[PDB]
Amino acid sequence: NLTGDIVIIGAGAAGSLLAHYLARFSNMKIILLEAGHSHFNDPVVTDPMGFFGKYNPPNENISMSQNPSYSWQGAQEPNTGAYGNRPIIAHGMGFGGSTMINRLNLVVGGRTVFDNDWPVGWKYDDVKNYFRRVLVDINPVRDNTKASITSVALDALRIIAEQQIASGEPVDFLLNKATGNVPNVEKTTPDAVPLNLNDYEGVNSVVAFSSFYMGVNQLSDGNYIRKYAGNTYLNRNYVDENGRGIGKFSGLRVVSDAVVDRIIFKGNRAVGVNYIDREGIMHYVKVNKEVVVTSGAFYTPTILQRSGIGDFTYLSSIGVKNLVYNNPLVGTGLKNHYSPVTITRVHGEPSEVSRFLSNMAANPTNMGFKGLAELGFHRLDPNKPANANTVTYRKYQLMMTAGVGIPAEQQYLSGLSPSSNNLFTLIADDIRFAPEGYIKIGTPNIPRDVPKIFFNTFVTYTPTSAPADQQWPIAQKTLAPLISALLGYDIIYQTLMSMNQTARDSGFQVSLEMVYPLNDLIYKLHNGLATYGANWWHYFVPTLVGDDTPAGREFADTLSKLSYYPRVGAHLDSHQGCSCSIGRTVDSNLKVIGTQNVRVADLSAAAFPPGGNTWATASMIGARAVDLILGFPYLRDLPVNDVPILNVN
Amino acid sequence: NLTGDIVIIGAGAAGSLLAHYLARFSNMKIILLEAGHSHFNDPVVTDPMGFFGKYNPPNENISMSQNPSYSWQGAQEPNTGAYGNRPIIAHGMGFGGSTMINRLNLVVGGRTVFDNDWPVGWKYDDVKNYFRRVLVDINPVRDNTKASITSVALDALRIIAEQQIASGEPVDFLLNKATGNVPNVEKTTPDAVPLNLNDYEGVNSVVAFSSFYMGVNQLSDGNYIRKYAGNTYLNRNYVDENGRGIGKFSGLRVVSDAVVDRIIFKGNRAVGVNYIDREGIMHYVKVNKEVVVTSGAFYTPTILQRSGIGDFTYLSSIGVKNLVYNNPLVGTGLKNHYSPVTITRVHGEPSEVSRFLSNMAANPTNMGFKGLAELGFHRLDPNKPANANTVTYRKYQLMMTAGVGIPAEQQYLSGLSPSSNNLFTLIADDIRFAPEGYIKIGTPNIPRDVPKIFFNTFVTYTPTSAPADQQWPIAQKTLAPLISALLGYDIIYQTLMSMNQTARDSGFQVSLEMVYPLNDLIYKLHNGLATYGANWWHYFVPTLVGDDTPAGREFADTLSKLSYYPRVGAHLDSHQGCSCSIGRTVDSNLKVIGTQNVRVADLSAAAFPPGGNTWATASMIGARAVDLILGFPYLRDLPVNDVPILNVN
Ligand SMILES: Cc1cc2nc3c(=O)[nH]c(=O)nc-3n(C[C@H](O)[C@H](O)[C@H](O)COP(=O)(O)OP(=O)(O)OC[C@H]3O[C@@H](n4cnc5c(N)ncnc54)[C@H](O)[C@@H]3O)c2cc1C
Ligand SMILES: Cc1cc2nc3c(=O)[nH]c(=O)nc-3n(C[C@H](O)[C@H](O)[C@H](O)COP(=O)(O)OP(=O)(O)OC[C@H]3O[C@@H](n4cnc5c(N)ncnc54)[C@H](O)[C@@H]3O)c2cc1C
Repeated sequence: NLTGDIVIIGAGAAGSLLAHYLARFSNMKIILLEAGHSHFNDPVVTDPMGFFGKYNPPNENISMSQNPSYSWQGAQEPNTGAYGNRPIIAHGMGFGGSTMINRLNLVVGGRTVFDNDWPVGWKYDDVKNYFRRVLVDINPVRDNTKASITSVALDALRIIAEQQIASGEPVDFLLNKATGNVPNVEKTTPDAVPLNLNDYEGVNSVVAFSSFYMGVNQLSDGNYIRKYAGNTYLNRNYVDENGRGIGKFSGLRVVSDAVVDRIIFKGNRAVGVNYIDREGIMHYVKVNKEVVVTSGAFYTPTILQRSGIGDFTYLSSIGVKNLVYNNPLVGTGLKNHYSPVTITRVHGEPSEVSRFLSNMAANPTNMGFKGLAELGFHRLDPNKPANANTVTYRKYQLMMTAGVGIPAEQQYLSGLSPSSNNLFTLIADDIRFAPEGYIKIGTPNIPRDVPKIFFNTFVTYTPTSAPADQQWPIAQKTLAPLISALLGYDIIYQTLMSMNQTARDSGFQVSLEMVYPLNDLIYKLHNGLATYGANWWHYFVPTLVGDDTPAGREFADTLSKLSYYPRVGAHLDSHQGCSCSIGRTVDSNLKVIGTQNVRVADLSAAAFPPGGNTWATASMIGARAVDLILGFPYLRDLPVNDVPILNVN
Repeated sequence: NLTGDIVIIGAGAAGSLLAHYLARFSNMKIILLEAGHSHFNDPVVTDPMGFFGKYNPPNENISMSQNPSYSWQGAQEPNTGAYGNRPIIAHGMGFGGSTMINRLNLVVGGRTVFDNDWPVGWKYDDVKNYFRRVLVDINPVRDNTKASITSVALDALRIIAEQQIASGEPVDFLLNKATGNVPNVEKTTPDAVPLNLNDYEGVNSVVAFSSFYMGVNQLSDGNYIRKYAGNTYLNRNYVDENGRGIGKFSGLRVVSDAVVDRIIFKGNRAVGVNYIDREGIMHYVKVNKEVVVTSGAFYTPTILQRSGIGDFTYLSSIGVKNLVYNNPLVGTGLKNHYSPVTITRVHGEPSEVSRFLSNMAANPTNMGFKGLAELGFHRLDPNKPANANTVTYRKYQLMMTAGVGIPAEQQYLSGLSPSSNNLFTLIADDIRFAPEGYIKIGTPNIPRDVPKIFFNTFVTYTPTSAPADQQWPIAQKTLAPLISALLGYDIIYQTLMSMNQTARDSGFQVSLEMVYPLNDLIYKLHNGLATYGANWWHYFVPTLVGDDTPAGREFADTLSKLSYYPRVGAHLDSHQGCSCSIGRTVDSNLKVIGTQNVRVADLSAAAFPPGGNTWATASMIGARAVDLILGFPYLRDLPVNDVPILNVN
């Protein structure tokens, strides 16, 4: 059988990177266990456009994140904040985990969230060199096609940014503390310099730009290949077809189609690991030094819980025999991001409209994204952190795509066809998403697609009999996600209306109408914000206001009608994390509290969600785990011209 | 490790009965492997009101079919016929399988379906004695509470059956051949005799009645207990706390929390089974004679496929190492039933509406069902079997319950609140549901909650360039589920229109109006049927009808709008079966075609779905399996006064 010093469970964004550099920088035997196998020869994965269904059979037309051959199908419990819906969120199953199946938008997350929401030792300056390593190993690219709509939008954001600065207000969504009075929006002059949202020093917290950075590389023939954690760190230059490491990496052994069951303990020391191989026969792996769990946000706590680490009372109740350490926090504090969708219609001469919307087609260097920004809090969000006026937090990720991004049922109901040549999509993604959830295993036997995953989003506040003033502080906290989602709509509404101006100024005979959610409803909202000011959101709870005006019943009704849209007209991001966070399940050194030699090194260990997509943070965490395990800053101090060399096969 | 003569996988509706009676009638070593455990001491299962959430924690308020601790979570692939939805369909996990978590409505299925849709040897007279055994072992009870609305609905149906008989027409939904000219509707006079839909000879194919039959028994203290496969056949009188048989049953061995991975073969002969226990350790069980799979419609074909039985090219493509027999049909032909919901509002004085709607509350003896019938084809359904006029087929199971049975998102859009005191639910369940789907494993390693389950329902027909005449027979077959669902609405509409009469005749000063779907639409539908006749469903494809009149575009429009309602205003049943049906994956003696000694004895073997709920048919199959294996009609001939004895613990 196999015996190792370090056993790593899960070859995701964290596991791949962790295994790679541990083998390089030590002479220990590194054993990496993965539930799936490599997909280096699969065009659905290695062609970036595979994400959009280029290679889908027309009879089984499903994305990788809908496909059990490519992923874990994590079906959550009924969402009490979304009509009982049960969304299915995926973890990639294969070399590289979810980076094997994601949309490849690589985003650091910015300085502020690490300086403020992570503990000492995990502040932005403690992690920035590792983020730099994660980026240069991928070496991501920018959009190869400039679209007129991008510049018109950027020019629209600039005008708004100037108004917000000129007004002198303390907090608003285009303000950026590190750039002062100069609107931090990329210019549209002919040879303008790009603004980099991943800038090394974290200056660009709030920033508007023309391009994200995509995880693809160009091959000699001009085609693009997916550049993910899988083929960057486990390609054939480093790991052969039998899974044995090569050369300086020969201590590494990578087991494919190996589904891990439990960590076996002696006292509070892990000494072995279970897994079922591709034939369905169970094997034992002996452990000499450490076990590192990197199985993703949904499934890392399930491994710990199946292993005897969690709420003893609960774990006993479903039949876990061998209990190890009692910590009720295992699996709690699950966070995510959330993207409510908006649709816009372009009016005007068909030829002028076709011109205005040109160059937006998805290709590998943009994956569909034509902008736009990382934005801050709306001035009227009552739930800002205390120091939001002295440091600039990230709140919204503003993305613009072509086409109609609402689900098919919403397309039917709204009358908005994906084949109209005059519609496009704006999304204000909440990346400081208030809701919190938890994960519990339902059975002790085997790893399952579906543990109990509780995650309630846009819940309602039920009024009590107490005086109103005693209720508002509780309601403000409960309604926190509805409030942020609706204000994101107002941000897009503002943007669209300046675009009406900057589009004419750029010579386009067009005008724009927000059509999803209803233009009529959004207008009323915008007006409501100006009429009722800081406390507009009280009308989510109409009975406690006692405004018996025709105008008051009407705004309360508008908020009611609008509360529908973030519930069904949205796409839950697949950015789940924090379910075993630092200070709750593991300590500052990623060691699982209560054990001698178990660590967690994936996104489940994260103290707080990064301000943006989550791939970069995941690989960053595994990267720091490399130096923590070796006891020297090998990875932090590695020069930036030293990268893994890509082998496509 | 263990050794047995017959190894049974899954203690479901079939597994429990098969294990019980095999132990009794033979001296063989019978080993029953079950993934879950007994819930004899869990009030959520053994108290029938637990199904409705009596013991649910208020913060995790979820039914058993939503709970991984009680069930497998079968999330299906996106439904191309329902806006991409992914409903999650459960199999119970524990002693009694799905009978442990279901709504307990015990229905045989009627004679016609077995006489016409099952193979030689499985005709009604071949199976009726086994059905009789299944019923007397449970001994279901009828509703303990007569409600006025039931009698009002029945008297309305009587009037409708009489019009249908009088008209001399060959096929309609209240006609029943075996009872001729006497309307087969239970009488509502004071001391009327009940109609039994499960009558032994199968006379009542189409029949209206006041009560279904529930799987509960009354205890001496007046409380009701759930009477399911688990505690009927595997309670402490028969199997001790260690899973070992008692007395005459000592050959039986029941292993709990045993998740089976594969069946091991030597040649085309099974010699073993592997399983994972609750500690996460794999065991091997030796097989001397036979292996019987009774793991449910979703998971029976997955065990075979993981074992090397199925489409070889595909099983290779996902990494199954050991192939055994090539049968591309394994897992194909999956069927289900489907229940679109209708909501009715009662108008009148609040006190008189309240009286009309009294006594409809769910209690253990009715589980909410207050009627009503098994109905036949609507006369304007073009997809009847050839002999639909010489034998009476079951097509709709018409059920009436209290409250508002549409999903929460639909309650909001329609304004139909579950707390309005004046709404009730009528359901015409398509129990000859046209759609056919299939199951394939996504990975070779382990049993999973979520294999690929493709099941597309209310798909659209896309017109080709061919002449209309060549397309209609295709369009007729494609649109079959939409056609039947809509006609189900009309059946309810007709009933409601007569109930307006019969409510006055019974002294209720109320009026009834169908409000979900919109009354206007159903009205327009009813007129459309009389106007365009047999070829009304052509207007699903308006461009092929070339009717550009206002009356024509309007009817085409009415149908487009109604197609929305069965897709989202409904509940997919958990009556899945036929995925390893007789004549395709197994032969008439339940043996897996291609093996020496493997059988399938659960609902996945079913040739065609029973005309009604599926528990009974499932146990019926397990029952013949007892006789088929032992080679004698032991069970067919056992006297009906010899029943299993109930032990509550
Ligand atoms: C559809 C989709 C779109 C996304 N879009 C983007 C994007 O555009 N940009 C971005 O920055 N991020 C995106 N992500 C998120 C990003 O990819 C993840 O956050 C990142 O992979 C998380 O890193 P991780 O190591 O913690 O998790 P994972 O990458 O998911 O690592 C999990 C690995 O562990 C394995 N594993 C799990 N359980 C077991 C077990 N019991 N035994 C053995 N192995 C196991 C899994 O097979 C998997 O390989 C998206 C993800 C998805 C699924
Ligand atoms: C929510 C719900 C409501 C329903 N309501 C009704 C109703 O009102 N009336 C009605 O007649 N029917 C209803 N049923 C459906 C009916 O109960 C099923 O069709 C019937 O029980 C089928 O039984 P079965 O033998 O085919 O398999 P099942 O009853 O489903 O049992 C299969 C068993 O095999 C086990 N198993 C699966 N895989 C493995 C493995 N790898 N290793 C070990 N064990 C395994 C499962 O745990 C399960 O215990 C309902 C079902 C559900 C879930």
